[PDB]
Amino acid sequence: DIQLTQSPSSLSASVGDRVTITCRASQDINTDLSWYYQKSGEAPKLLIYRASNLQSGAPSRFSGTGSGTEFTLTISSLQPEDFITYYCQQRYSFPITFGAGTKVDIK
Amino acid sequence: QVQLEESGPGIVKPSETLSLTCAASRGPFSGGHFYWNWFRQPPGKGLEWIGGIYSDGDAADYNPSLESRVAISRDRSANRFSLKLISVTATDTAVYYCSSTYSWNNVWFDQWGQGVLVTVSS
Amino acid sequence: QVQLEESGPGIVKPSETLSLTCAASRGPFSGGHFYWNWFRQPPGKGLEWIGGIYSDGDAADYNPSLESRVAISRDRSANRFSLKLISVTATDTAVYYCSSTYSWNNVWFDQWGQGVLVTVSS
Amino acid sequence: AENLWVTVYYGVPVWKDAETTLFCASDAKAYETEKHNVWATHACVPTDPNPQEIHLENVTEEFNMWKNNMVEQMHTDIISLWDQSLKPCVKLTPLCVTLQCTNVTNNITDDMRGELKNCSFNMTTELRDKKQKVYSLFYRLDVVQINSNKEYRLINCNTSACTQACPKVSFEPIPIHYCAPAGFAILKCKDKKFNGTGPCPSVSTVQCTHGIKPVVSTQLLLNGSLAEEEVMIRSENITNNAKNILVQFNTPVQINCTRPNNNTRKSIRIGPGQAFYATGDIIGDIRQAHCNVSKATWNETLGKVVKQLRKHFGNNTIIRFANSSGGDLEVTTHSFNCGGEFFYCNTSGLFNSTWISNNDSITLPCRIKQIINMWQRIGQCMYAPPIQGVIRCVSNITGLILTRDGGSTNSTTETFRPGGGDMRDNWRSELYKYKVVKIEPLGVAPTRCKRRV
Amino acid sequence: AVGIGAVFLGFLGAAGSTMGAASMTLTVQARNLLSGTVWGIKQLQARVLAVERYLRDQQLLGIWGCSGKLICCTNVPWNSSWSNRNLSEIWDNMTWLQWDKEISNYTQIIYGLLEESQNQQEKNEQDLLALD
Amino acid sequence: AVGIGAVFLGFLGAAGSTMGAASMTLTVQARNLLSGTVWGIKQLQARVLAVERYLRDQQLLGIWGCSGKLICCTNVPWNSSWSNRNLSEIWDNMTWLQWDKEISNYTQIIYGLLEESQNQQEKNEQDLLALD
Amino acid sequence: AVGIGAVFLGFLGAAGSTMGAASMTLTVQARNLLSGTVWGIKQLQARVLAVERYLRDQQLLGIWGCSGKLICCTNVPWNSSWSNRNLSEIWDNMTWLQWDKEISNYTQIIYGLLEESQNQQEKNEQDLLALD
Ligand SMILES: *[C@@H]1O[C@H](CO)[C@@H](O[C@@H]2O[C@H](CO)[C@@H](O[C@@H]3O[C@H](CO[C@H]4O[C@H](CO)[C@@H](O)[C@H](O)[C@@H]4O)[C@@H](O)[C@H](O[C@H]4O[C@H](CO)[C@@H](O)[C@H](O)[C@@H]4O[C@H]4O[C@H](CO)[C@@H](O)[C@H](O)[C@@H]4O)[C@@H]3O)[C@H](O)[C@H]2NC(C)=O)[C@H](O)[C@H]1NC(C)=O
Ligand SMILES: *[C@@H]1O[C@H](CO)[C@@H](O[C@@H]2O[C@H](CO)[C@@H](O[C@@H]3O[C@H](CO[C@H]4O[C@H](CO)[C@@H](O)[C@H](O)[C@@H]4O)[C@@H](O)[C@H](O[C@H]4O[C@H](CO)[C@@H](O)[C@H](O)[C@@H]4O)[C@@H]3O)[C@H](O)[C@H]2NC(C)=O)[C@H](O)[C@H]1NC(C)=O
Ligand SMILES: *[C@@H]1O[C@H](CO)[C@@H](O[C@@H]2O[C@H](CO)[C@@H](O[C@@H]3O[C@H](CO)[C@@H](O)[C@H](O[C@H]4O[C@H](CO)[C@@H](O)[C@H](O)[C@@H]4O)[C@@H]3O)[C@H](O)[C@H]2NC(C)=O)[C@H](O)[C@H]1NC(C)=O
Ligand SMILES: *[C@@H]1O[C@H](CO)[C@@H](O[C@@H]2O[C@H](CO)[C@@H](O[C@@H]3O[C@H](CO[C@H]4O[C@H](CO)[C@@H](O)[C@H](O)[C@@H]4O)[C@@H](O)[C@H](O)[C@@H]3O)[C@H](O)[C@H]2NC(C)=O)[C@H](O)[C@H]1NC(C)=O
Ligand SMILES: *[C@@H]1O[C@H](CO)[C@@H](O[C@@H]2O[C@H](CO)[C@@H](O[C@@H]3O[C@H](CO[C@H]4O[C@H](CO)[C@@H](O)[C@H](O)[C@@H]4O)[C@@H](O)[C@H](O)[C@@H]3O)[C@H](O)[C@H]2NC(C)=O)[C@H](O)[C@H]1NC(C)=O
Ligand SMILES: *[C@@H]1O[C@H](CO)[C@@H](O[C@@H]2O[C@H](CO)[C@@H](O[C@@H]3O[C@H](CO[C@H]4O[C@H](CO)[C@@H](O)[C@H](O)[C@@H]4O)[C@@H](O)[C@H](O)[C@@H]3O)[C@H](O)[C@H]2NC(C)=O)[C@H](O)[C@H]1NC(C)=O
Ligand SMILES: *[C@@H]1O[C@H](CO)[C@@H](O[C@@H]2O[C@H](CO)[C@@H](O[C@@H]3O[C@H](CO)[C@@H](O)[C@H](O)[C@@H]3O)[C@H](O)[C@H]2NC(C)=O)[C@H](O)[C@H]1NC(C)=O
Ligand SMILES: *[C@@H]1O[C@H](CO)[C@@H](O[C@@H]2O[C@H](CO)[C@@H](O[C@@H]3O[C@H](CO)[C@@H](O)[C@H](O)[C@@H]3O)[C@H](O)[C@H]2NC(C)=O)[C@H](O)[C@H]1NC(C)=O
Ligand SMILES: *[C@@H]1O[C@H](CO)[C@@H](O[C@@H]2O[C@H](CO)[C@@H](O[C@@H]3O[C@H](CO)[C@@H](O)[C@H](O)[C@@H]3O)[C@H](O)[C@H]2NC(C)=O)[C@H](O)[C@H]1NC(C)=O
Ligand SMILES: *[C@@H]1O[C@H](CO)[C@@H](O[C@@H]2O[C@H](CO)[C@@H](O[C@@H]3O[C@H](CO)[C@@H](O)[C@H](O)[C@@H]3O)[C@H](O)[C@H]2NC(C)=O)[C@H](O)[C@H]1NC(C)=O
Ligand SMILES: *[C@@H]1O[C@H](CO)[C@@H](O[C@@H]2O[C@H](CO)[C@@H](O[C@@H]3O[C@H](CO)[C@@H](O)[C@H](O)[C@@H]3O)[C@H](O)[C@H]2NC(C)=O)[C@H](O)[C@H]1NC(C)=O
Ligand SMILES: *[C@@H]1O[C@H](CO)[C@@H](O[C@@H]2O[C@H](CO)[C@@H](O[C@@H]3O[C@H](CO)[C@@H](O)[C@H](O)[C@@H]3O)[C@H](O)[C@H]2NC(C)=O)[C@H](O)[C@H]1NC(C)=O
Ligand SMILES: *[C@@H]1O[C@H](CO)[C@@H](O[C@@H]2O[C@H](CO)[C@@H](O)[C@H](O)[C@H]2NC(C)=O)[C@H](O)[C@H]1NC(C)=O
Ligand SMILES: *[C@@H]1O[C@H](CO)[C@@H](O)[C@H](O)[C@H]1NC(C)=O
Ligand SMILES: *[C@@H]1O[C@H](CO)[C@@H](O)[C@H](O)[C@H]1NC(C)=O
Ligand SMILES: *[C@@H]1O[C@H](CO)[C@@H](O)[C@H](O)[C@H]1NC(C)=O
Repeated sequence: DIQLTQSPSSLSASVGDRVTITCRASQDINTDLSWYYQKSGEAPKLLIYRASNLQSGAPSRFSGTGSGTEFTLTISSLQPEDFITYYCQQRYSFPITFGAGTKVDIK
Repeated sequence: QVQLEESGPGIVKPSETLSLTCAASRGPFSGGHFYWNWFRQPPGKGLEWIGGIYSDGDAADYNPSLESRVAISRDRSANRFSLKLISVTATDTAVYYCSSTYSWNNVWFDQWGQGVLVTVSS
Repeated sequence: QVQLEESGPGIVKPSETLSLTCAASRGPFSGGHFYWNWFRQPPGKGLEWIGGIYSDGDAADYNPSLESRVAISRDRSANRFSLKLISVTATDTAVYYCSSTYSWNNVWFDQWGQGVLVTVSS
Repeated sequence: AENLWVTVYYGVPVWKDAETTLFCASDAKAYETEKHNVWATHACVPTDPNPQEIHLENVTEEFNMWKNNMVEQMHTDIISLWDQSLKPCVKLTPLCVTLQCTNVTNNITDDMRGELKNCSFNMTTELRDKKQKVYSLFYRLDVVQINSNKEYRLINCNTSACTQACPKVSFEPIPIHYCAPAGFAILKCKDKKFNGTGPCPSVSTVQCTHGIKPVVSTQLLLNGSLAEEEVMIRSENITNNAKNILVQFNTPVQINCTRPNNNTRKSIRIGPGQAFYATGDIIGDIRQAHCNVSKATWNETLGKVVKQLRKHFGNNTIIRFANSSGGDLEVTTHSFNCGGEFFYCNTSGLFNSTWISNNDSITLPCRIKQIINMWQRIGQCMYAPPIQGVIRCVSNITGLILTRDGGSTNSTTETFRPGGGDMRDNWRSELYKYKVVKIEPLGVAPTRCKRRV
Repeated sequence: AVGIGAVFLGFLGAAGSTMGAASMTLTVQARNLLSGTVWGIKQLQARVLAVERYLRDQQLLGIWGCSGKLICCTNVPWNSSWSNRNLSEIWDNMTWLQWDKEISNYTQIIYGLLEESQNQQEKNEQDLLALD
Repeated sequence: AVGIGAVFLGFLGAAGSTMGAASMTLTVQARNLLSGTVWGIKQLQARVLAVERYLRDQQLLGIWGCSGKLICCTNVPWNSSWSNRNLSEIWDNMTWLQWDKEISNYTQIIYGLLEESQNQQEKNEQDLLALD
Repeated sequence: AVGIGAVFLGFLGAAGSTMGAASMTLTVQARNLLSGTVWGIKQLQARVLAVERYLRDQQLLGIWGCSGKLICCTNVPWNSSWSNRNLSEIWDNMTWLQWDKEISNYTQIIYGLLEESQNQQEKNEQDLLALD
């Protein structure tokens, strides 16, 4: 199984601070990875698709980069609505796995 | 524009059979393949993948850890798809979601819904 | 967009053979007839016409006064055309030009270039 | 706000009933050799390996099997293609010569007395001035006596000259698809209880229809489709007895049709490059060609048909089955093709029963005719060449063509007999669910927008 | 390869949807309108007939000053005599087939009105531009 | 009669030139696209096939909102994934054939993107105009 | 039913009228241009020939930047060499046939000039828009 590791596991930052979340895959998956955003009480929603094509309707402050076994989600300016949990999901061959999850909290 | 609703028993006794059903919708799209997938989100941890089924085929894919305990079927006349989990344990208490992912040209949409709570207790 | 360059000996002895060569260019135009013409501009007087040759044919036209002394040939592989003048006299000292005139629909362009100086002396 | 203008919409999803010319399409597997066949497959466009079928949600469409142009169109197409296939083959006009015929006492069974006749005659060879005396075997239904000596002539000699079919050409039916051209659509009714006409709420659109095998048969529907729900009955006017009744089976009935005679093919040189294939001496015993069906399966199918018919003719009605009343051999017998040989089977043993309001196999005899006048046409006959060895075929009976006898008042009983004679009824069993429509992309609508002045 | 497919807006399968909802799939059907010696001639005749039908439709669109546009507003007023109704129940409740059935009677007069309005607009625009 | 001829921009003879230089001769080839019982039927079939090809190309151009224009800008962004390169080396060094060879892989996705963008633009323009 | 009829602008019956007066009936003739195994093939060939003629005319109109418009002004100046005359006697005294007879000599040069002007205008517009 392809194991996805997210760093940091939990992060605390203020509004407007630039934050970075990194996901590592146990094996090469090329560019077939995406990131989803979720808050407790609501179903997860896609944030960045293919790690290089911004999902329609999502804020432009979220950027996806990287390929292979290293992917990066960067938020230039944090927002009150951005204090959510971010997951990395590999869109590679089965089985399908999701990242550990990074929690963003207000400091 | 596909909205998926979950139904099933709120509380299932341990080692019993847990049956959930969800309504499949196609939206404005007229032809293609829809991958109706069942998931679970146990409290205190991240989401997990249970299985999935194609719209144009009865072939079913299941998580390797739940191959012998998870089955998924569908009925096109009612446009529903059901998930049956046997030998339910305390770890099966989760928020079960029925999701569908569109596959339009180089977009890869995804819709999940709201899910249903399932608790395993005696 | 055709630019024509002239080459040949700067000084030619009297009664010798004067050979000049020019590079033919077609420009953006793909099909048609190009009239590669040789002229001369002796110092202190106006321009004079020597001869001309078609692009699609080997037929050559020459000035009546220089019919027996002027010949013009061409080679398509190198896209060059040469002018040979025999029995060169002191009056042949001139600025020789190789010119091409386009014939697009009711426009009649014309390009000349820069020419080359030829002096006849002993 | 209230003021609104007219706006034009193109490529609109609307249609109307219309008739056009569809085109044939065949599977790519037929391209792998097998280029010689009656139903030209090299001339048909290759089919889509994954045909698209688009379901029309919230759409109800009115279908009418009987007033369908596809059935007539494809019947005409089949007739024309058959004529075109038979055109390059040998013209069998010299066979119209006096024949000296005798009986065949070669270990014939009691039921095959006089069916086969040994006929000798003169015929032109490759050289016109020379002639050859040759003998062959002909079935009794192919020669007529002309009046000591016994002289017979081919039955067609006073009608037309037959065209012997090319032996390399295969009579085996192949799946065929009909696709509408650009600007037209084909609608399929997915309703499993559809009775052939009326509204249909479950509809889909398909570029090309499913594979259709143009099987030629009478009183039976061989190798046809099967209804998903149960046995179904379709009729233009069920009350009117003058209209045929099409019955579709839920499950097929296996039928084994065999000609056990070990036939021999003999080549005769009529002229320059003209070869005539005749039936030579039969090796071994001679037995009547016959077809077998399962008695229990046929009985259960007839019971289901009786129940579904009582659903239309009242519960307390006696349902009787009788054989064909009479007429020409084409309609009075189940006529079809098996491995290149034409069979005419006497079905009196399959429609002989009565039903009140409350490992054995059925064997029926069959006759062989080498001269065929199909499509009910006169003046165009084909001479079917004989085929060496025994002939055996296994087929599926999936439908029936029935006719109701006119009952006086309410005689609390009804009799149904096998009928047909029109291949259009046979075709209608497969194209019932399909309709052709024409698109009208233009459309005017009211919209508040107003074009700039 | 995670279970994705095509999910493409195909044939008239969206006809059963509402007016505005079905307006999404006009172009796919417009493109489909050009999908592509006794039988080849017949199929060629069918192809040529489809070609003439599409070209006549394009000519009709161009005559009304709407060439190259799936949706084109016009200056012809919408007379209430044909079908009054109201905007809300048209684009959200009625399908395209029902609308075509309802308005099938007065199509020719609409075509003529659009023709005359477009011709008048073209002449007025030519005169106005020549004025400048 | 002083040696003049035709010197007309003819057939694809300019294909070997650069991108921008070859853009001069697009219309002549566009016009050439319509140059004009067992053999006449075949030549008629060839003519009809050419007609359908050109008409399908025109329909594709119209669907993207570029009908009647040899050159038509569009609102679809140029993703660098297909071929990054840069503007200077494209229109002055590479020929049309090389560009077609390079970009032959992703043509269909470009067509779909142009289709979707044109449809969205048409609907937005209709809504905006109805607002006024 | 008070004696009314059709009174429709039909075929070329208005050709004998003046230039401007006959400009009314251009669209009806434009629509008429598409009115609709040894004889069917010949009639199909006639239909296909008419189709190619109309499509070539439409292509010529589009090449000059006048697609979808019966009347389209252009940037080519009207040289007096062809036929000086004056505006008043042209659109009020001379018929279309006489004008075609008079100007039949220089049609090709007009077509080429319109082609070149439209191409130059398209390139200039593209450069100007890319500038913004
Ligand atoms: C309803 O549908 C069923 C199911 O398809 C159908 O039954 C099938 O009928 C066809 C047509 O008669 C049968 O095909 C023929 O079968 C035999 C034997 O060949 C097959 O079987 C053997 C062993 O099983 C295989 O090794 C072999 O590959 C075949 O599968 C032959 O009679 C036929 O072959 C001759 O005819 C062909 C004509 O197309 C030639 O291509 C072929 O080369 C053969 O001709 C040669 O031999 C002849 C005899 O020696 C000679 O006269 C020729 O000149 C030439 O040399 C043909 O393959 C098929 O097997 C049946 N299927 C089953 C399962 O039984 C029903 O007929 C159909 N019902 C109706 C009413 O249409
Ligand atoms: C349909 O009817 C035709 C005739 O119209 C029949 O064809 C004839 O069939 C008979 C019976 O088989 C044939 O006679 C046999 O032919 C063979 C060849 O014989 C050769 O030798 C004899 C002299 O020995 C010559 O006269 C003859 O021309 C041949 O050169 C042999 O199989 C037979 O000979 C053997 O049997 C006889 C029987 O008494 C003995 O006397 C012989 O010594 C020998 O053992 C016999 O002659 C006849 O030739 C066929 N004629 C033709 C023209 O083909 C068909 O058989 C019939 N079909 C059916 C199904 O009934
Ligand atoms: C299709 O097949 C059916 C039968 O499957 C057939 O009907 C039968 O026709 C025959 C005539 O061909 C009828 O007459 C019979 O003919 C012979 C010779 O006599 C015998 O089989 C029968 O005689 C026996 O039975 C008689 C009555 O029981 C006895 O008196 C007699 O001693 C013999 O035992 C009989 O006379 C025969 O009756 C019918 N069968 C039935 C069941 O009706 C039909 O003709 C065939 N159709 C075609 C077009 O060939
Ligand atoms: C075939 O016809 C069906 C019946 O009309 C169509 O179903 C409709 O589907 C549309 C979306 O495509 C729905 O619109 C949504 O509806 C609700 C609004 O709430 C109302 O409806 C819900 C459920 O019926 C109910 O619980 C509420 O009390 C309201 O009455 C919201 O989800 C959205 O805002 C949106 O408006 C229609 O409601 C729905 N109609 C029904 C179910 O009757 C179907 O789409 C048609 N098929 C096609 C292919 O067009
Ligand atoms: C086939 O390929 C040939 C090789 O690329 C093309 O030749 C080119 O032709 C263009 C005009 O069509 C020339 O552009 C002009 O070049 C010079 C710029 O100066 C530079 O080149 C000259 C001569 O090579 C040299 O002396 C200088 O030092 C510079 O290096 C100027 O005249 C103009 O400004 C203009 O830019 C190309 O230079 C020329 N390339 C060469 C000769 O390598 C030929 O046109 C192609 N054929 C077709 C039909 O397109
Ligand atoms: C065929 O040619 C005929 C001869 O030219 C055309 O007749 C012309 O018809 C137009 C209208 O279509 C008339 O224009 C009107 O004329 C008068 C102007 O007054 C002058 O003419 C009248 C009568 O001739 C005369 O009494 C006066 O003194 C003037 O000389 C007014 O009614 C209007 O303002 C308008 O301009 C032409 O005058 C008329 N010409 C004649 C009769 O010579 C005929 O229309 C042509 N047919 C077609 C189908 O086009
Ligand atoms: C094929 O052609 C042959 C050869 O011509 C035909 O045989 C001939 O048949 C006739 C009519 O039966 C014979 O005439 C009769 O012959 C005998 C002996 O004379 C007698 O019965 C009568 O007096 C009369 O003349 C004729 O002799 C005979 N020829 C030969 C050479 O045998 C034959 O009839 C034709 N048809 C067939 C089906 O074979
Ligand atoms: C196949 O099914 C269709 C319906 O899907 C049948 O058509 C229906 O036939 C019945 C009579 O059998 C019609 O009812 C009659 O209609 C009129 C008006 O009321 C009148 O004559 C009688 O009072 C009676 O109600 C019914 O209207 C008709 N439906 C349609 C939509 O046409 C058809 O008969 C069936 N065919 C067979 C062979 O069973
Ligand atoms: C389906 O077939 C039935 C049965 O033939 C048709 O009903 C029949 O309709 C005809 C008229 O079309 C009736 O004839 C007339 O009947 C009465 C009483 O005699 C009288 O008005 C006239 O003198 C004339 O004879 C006929 O009686 C009637 N049959 C029955 C049994 O009711 C029915 O019309 C057919 N349906 C369709 C859709 O074609
Ligand atoms: C169709 O059904 C009929 C009737 O059952 C079959 O005829 C029967 O075929 C069997 C098997 O060949 C025959 O048995 C054999 O008969 C002889 C004489 O005893 C001998 O070869 C063997 O010892 C064996 O018993 C049987 O006699 C024959 N007739 C009847 C009345 O049963 C026929 O074969 C079936 N056809 C097919 C294609 O299945
Ligand atoms: C028509 O002919 C077919 C064969 O071409 C017959 O099917 C065959 O029927 C025999 C029995 O008559 C079957 O043999 C038995 O099968 C099973 C095991 O497969 C078992 O009961 C016995 O051990 C024995 O082997 C044979 O399998 C079967 N073949 C097929 C392909 O189905 C059919 O019965 C004939 N139909 C009629 C109406 O006579
Ligand atoms: C059509 O169906 C009828 C009615 O079932 C059949 O008639 C009956 O056929 C059986 C079987 O042949 C006859 O039984 C036999 O009758 C005589 C003595 O009566 C004798 O051959 C046998 O001992 C045997 O019992 C039965 O009599 C006969 N009934 C009548 C009233 O004729 C008929 O055979 C069926 N036809 C076909 C072609 O299946
Ligand atoms: C029909 O008769 C022919 C006569 O030729 C049989 O073919 C022969 O079969 C035997 C036995 O297998 C072989 O030894 C011979 O070589 C065959 N002869 C030829 C010329 O091929 C044929 O088998 C018979 N058919 C049946 C079904 O019994
Ligand atoms: C349309 O008009 C009808 C008839 O007056 C009315 O009942 C309905 O509410 C109207 N729909 C609107 C205002 O959306
Ligand atoms: C295009 O990019 C290449 C690769 O970086 C570079 O070498 C070249 O100079 C660029 N061309 C320009 C800037 O005109
Ligand atoms: C047109 O020019 C001619 C020739 O000079 C002149 O006679 C005539 O009056 C002019 N027409 C006008 C000015 O309307």
